[PDB]
Amino acid sequence: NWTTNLTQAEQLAQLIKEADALVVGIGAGMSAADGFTYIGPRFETAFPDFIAKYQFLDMLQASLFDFEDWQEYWAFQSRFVALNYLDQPVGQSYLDLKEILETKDYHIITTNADNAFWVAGYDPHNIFHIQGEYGLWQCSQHCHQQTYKDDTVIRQMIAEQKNMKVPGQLIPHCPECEAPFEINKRNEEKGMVEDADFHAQKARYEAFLSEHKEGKVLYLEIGVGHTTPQFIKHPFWKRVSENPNALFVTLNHKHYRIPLSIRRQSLELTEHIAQLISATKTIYQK
Ligand SMILES: [Zn+2]
Repeated sequence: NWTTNLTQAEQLAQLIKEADALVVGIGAGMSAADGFTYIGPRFETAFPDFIAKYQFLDMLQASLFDFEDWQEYWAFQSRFVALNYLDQPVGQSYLDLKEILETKDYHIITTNADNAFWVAGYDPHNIFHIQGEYGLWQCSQHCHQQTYKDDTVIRQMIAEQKNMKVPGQLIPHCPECEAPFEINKRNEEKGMVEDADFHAQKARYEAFLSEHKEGKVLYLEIGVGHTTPQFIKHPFWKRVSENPNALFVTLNHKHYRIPLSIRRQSLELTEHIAQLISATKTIYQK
C-alpha cells in the first residue's frame, strides 16, 4: 500500500488513493507531454525570423533573451503570449489529472506560466503560480508591486509588427515611472513583481503546507527539470525528509540523484507523462 508487481500506472493510482493529501508540483514537462513544446517544429514554425537572426535553439532560451530594443522585445513576446497563453488549447493530461485531484485534499505549485490550468478549468484558489503568468505584465524597473494586463494590445502588436519590430507607439509604459512594461517574469538578479494576488496565492499554499506537516502526504512532482530547482524540487525533497510518513513520487525520465535522507521515501516513474496520467485515471476511477 503506502510504500515506494505493478505497472507504473497501477502503482501511482494506489498511492494517490491511499494518500491523506497531495502536494503537487508541476513543471514544463507536463505541458510538453500535451504537445505544448518549446523545441522542434512548434518553435520553428512560430519564430522563423527570430531563429534566423539569433540562432535560438529553443523557445525558452528565446523568451529570456535580452532583445535589441523594446520594439523587438514586444514583437517576440506578443507572439509568444498568443501561442502559449491566449490561444493555447486545453491539454488532455491537465483534464485527466484534474479528475483525479478533485477527489483529494490537494494544492498545486507550478513554475509554468502558460494558460494550461485555466483552459482545463482548475480552481485558482488551489494553484500557486510562483513564476508568474505570461498573460500579466510588470514595470520593467519593478517600481511598484502591481501587475497589469491587456490582451487587446497583445493582438495589436501581433497584427502591426513588421520586420521583428512593433511600432514604438504601441509599446506599453508603466503609469508610475514611465518605464516600458515587460512580461511578469522572475529574474535571478531582479526578482519578480509580486502583487497582492501573488501573496494571496503564496499564503494559501503555505497554509496548506502547515496543515500537512504530518501524515501520508504525497509530494507528486510532474515534469520538473533542472532549471530552477529552488522552487519545487528542492523544497519537496526537504518536506519529505522532515515527514517520515511522506512520499516523493517524481514523473520524470532524468534520474536526478535523490538525497540520502529520502531514498526510502522516493519513487521515479519514467513513462511518458500524458500516457501515464491517462492510464492512472482509468485505474483510479474504478
Ligand atoms: Zn514603473
